[PDB]
Formats: sequence, structure tokens, C-alpha cells
Amino acid sequence: VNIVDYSDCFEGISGGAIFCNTKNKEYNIYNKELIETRRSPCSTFKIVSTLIGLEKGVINSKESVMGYDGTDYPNKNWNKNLSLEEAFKESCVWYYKKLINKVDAKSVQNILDDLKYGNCDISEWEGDLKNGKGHLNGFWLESSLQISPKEQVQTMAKIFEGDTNFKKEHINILRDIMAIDVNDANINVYGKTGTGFDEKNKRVDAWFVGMLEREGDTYYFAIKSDDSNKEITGPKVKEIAINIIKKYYS
Ligand SMILES: *C(=O)N1C[C@H](NOS(=O)(=O)O)CC[C@H]1C(N)=O
Repeated sequence: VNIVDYSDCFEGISGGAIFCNTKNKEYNIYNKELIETRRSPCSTFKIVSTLIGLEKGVINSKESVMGYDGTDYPNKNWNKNLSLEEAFKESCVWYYKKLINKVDAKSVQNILDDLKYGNCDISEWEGDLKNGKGHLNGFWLESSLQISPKEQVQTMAKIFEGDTNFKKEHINILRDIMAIDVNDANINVYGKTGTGFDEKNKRVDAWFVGMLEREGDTYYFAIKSDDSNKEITGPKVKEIAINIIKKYYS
């Protein structure tokens, strides 16, 4: 366990980072206090909800559809019968809400328990209804479910090293749709952003969680901001993560 200083890459934004190589057990941590603090996963939960949907047969492949009903949304890409791959990349809320609401709560509780997914608290299934967004809410979006960045890394490692009961076929679908292009062919990066605002504490929850493969070595990582500036989003924290990867993990 090495404490490290990645502040240069955060460019003034408050946050922390954790990278873990489970082969040679090297855990690199920037802002240990924050890395151990549980927060809403926001859209990073789509990593797990995709696997839940595959395991329960709600969806079956990166092509699978959820039966778009014509509802109007501001994001143009949400207004179509999009595939799993496109819903994941567009972070399409209605698709993932419809997917999870086809799964019984006890099945979800038991999967989160098995994964040790933070507090595993799905008690507020419908999410943070006081924000007015109605059915565009759920337990994973600034609601009852909370997970620390370290726990995110621990969960990703267990999934992608083959240490859960999820089917290998389903893990590979997830890997496929999580892959990102960082304009460096010598590292494979996979991840998912998340964005929320913690109304209680007046701070963002901005995430980028995933893994890095570079010649035999694999690093599981979570980068997290808790800045008070509402302009700090998941996508911005993903840029910070990419800078860290290129600087220190190339
Ligand atoms: C998930 O965090 N969300 C869904 C969507 N995409 O977020 S992302 O760009 O950080 O990946 C919009 C923000 C957020 C939400 N409000 O539901």
C-alpha cells in the first residue's frame, strides 16, 4: 500500500484515486480518507446492473433491446429502441430503470451482498423522489445505496478476475461495452463515469471506475471527486483519470 500524490493531475479539483494490481498486490492511493468514504455510485452502477440483467435473462447480448415506447427525452439518442451497448454508452436512464424494475428486490439484494457492494442498501428502491424527477430515479442515484472508491475497485477486481458466479459470457459483454479509446494502443482502458450532486453536503459525486490492462498487468481503479463546484462531472473526472493513467501507468 503506497500513498501517492496525484494532485498535479487533478488540476485543483478535490478528489482522490485508487489503483490496485491484484497480482503483485500493489495498492496505490491518493487521498486515503476520500478513497474509504462511501458515496452514491450514480451511473457507475450500470456496471453491476448490466450483469444483473444478463444473469436474470432480462437482456442477453450487447444487441438486446428493452422495448422503447416512444416517450420524448431531451437526449436524442434516448428516443429510440437502443441496444444494450448504446444504452450503456449513452447512459440511457429509462433503459436501465426498465431493466432493473423487471428484477425482484431479493435477487438484487443477494447479488449486492455477494459482491460486497458497499452498504448494499436498496431500501429506497424508487430513489430520491424529492428531486422531482419521478421515474428517472433509483436507489443507485444519490439515494440509499453507497459504496466507497476502494470498494468499487474491490468489486471490479472480483468480477473481472472471474471470482464471482456471473457467466464468463456476460463478463465479456461488459468488458466489450466498457472499453474506451484513449489514443494509446499499448494500454487497454475500460470504465464508466457517474455524476450526481450530494444535496446534503453540497458536493458533487463524480466518478470514473474501471480497469487498465498493460502487458500482462491489470490495474483496477476508481477516481472520485467530491468538489463543491457543480461543473465537476463524471466526464471531467474521466479526463483526470486518463491523465493519471498516461502519466503514471504507461
Ligand atoms: C449517471 O450518473 N447519470 C446518468 C447520466 N450519465 O451520467 S454520466 O455522464 O456521468 O455517465 C446523466 C447523469 C446521471 C443522472 N443524473 O442520472
